[PDB]
Amino acid sequence: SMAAAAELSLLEKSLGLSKGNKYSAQGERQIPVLQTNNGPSLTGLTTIAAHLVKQANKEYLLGSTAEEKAIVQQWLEYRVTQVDGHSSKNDIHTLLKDLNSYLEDKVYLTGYNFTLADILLYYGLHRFIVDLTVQEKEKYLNVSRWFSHIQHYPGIRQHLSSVVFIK
Amino acid sequence: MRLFVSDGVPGCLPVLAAAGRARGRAEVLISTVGPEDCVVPFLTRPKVPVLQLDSGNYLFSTSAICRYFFLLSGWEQDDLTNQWLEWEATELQPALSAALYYLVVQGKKGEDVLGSVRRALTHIDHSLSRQNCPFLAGETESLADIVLWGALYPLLQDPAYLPEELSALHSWFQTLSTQEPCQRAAETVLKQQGVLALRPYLQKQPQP
Repeated sequence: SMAAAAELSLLEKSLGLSKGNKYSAQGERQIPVLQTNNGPSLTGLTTIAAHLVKQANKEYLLGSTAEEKAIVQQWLEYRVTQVDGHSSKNDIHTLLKDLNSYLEDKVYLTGYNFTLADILLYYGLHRFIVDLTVQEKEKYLNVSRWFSHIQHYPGIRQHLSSVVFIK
Repeated sequence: MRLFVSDGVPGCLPVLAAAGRARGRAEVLISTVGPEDCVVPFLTRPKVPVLQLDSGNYLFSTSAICRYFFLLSGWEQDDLTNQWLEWEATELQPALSAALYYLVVQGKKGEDVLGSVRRALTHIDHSLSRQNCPFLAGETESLADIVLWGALYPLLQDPAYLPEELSALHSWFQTLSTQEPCQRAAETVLKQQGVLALRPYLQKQPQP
């Protein structure tokens, strides 16, 4: 996995937050911790990510209805339990197959609206997608379409390598 | 909308306890299913519980389902709740999974079970007694409480597995277990058989 500190730095810049925070790391898993000015400390990649989205006055990225909010959090949890964990380690391809089926009829993870879930899933999948062969990217047609769209979404990709897809 | 559950699957515990928050905004149809029925079209392996929404979307994450029921009740998302739920999924769950496996599958007892979750239980106790309040983020039971209770209940229902030094954890747990929607869910999911109902599910799971 991308180090949490680096991913939060990416997210800050993609959100347009001019002042980068300094994060500490807690426990053996190096879980990120944010100390807040005139607020409590926050622990956890997705927990801090949602807080940053709010700091950027972009709360719409967390979803705009009860359903969309739940779906966003489902995919954030998916990122930190399946993509970052053993599920990806042991069988990246069943994960890609399911994600490919899921994205068959959707532009973004929730549907028609871009959310924090697309950002974090893009950052989390990036190490796997860069390693896919040309044939693998043709097989996972929907993941490739979605990934290609996010990697070109204004301000998201930053320093990360572009992946080549066929249109 | 339709909630799919299966006998003795521990994830069904928090979602059933939360399902009442849906009372005003929607009817939740409950469908008791088999533990290897694949209800989600885009998922290869079967997963339960699952919520099939009126929109045709699927929630397959137990915490996301509970979050949805609370949101329907008018609950608002807060950072502390997110923190608890992220910790539950990434830190508590693997520890509980090892413990319940040791307890139910291998017949281990005492510290051979507890050792796996001691750090996580201590964390909850410490947070409950740092703040002066009886609930995790709130002044009344809310989403984090239901989620953590639902995960913990299958182990902590046996008071041998709640360390006496962790008194703050102790009260909170009893307080929640003595709430009607929790009792009912506990009864629905565990069929009043302690942890015995859990064995078929826990045996399909990987050893540590």
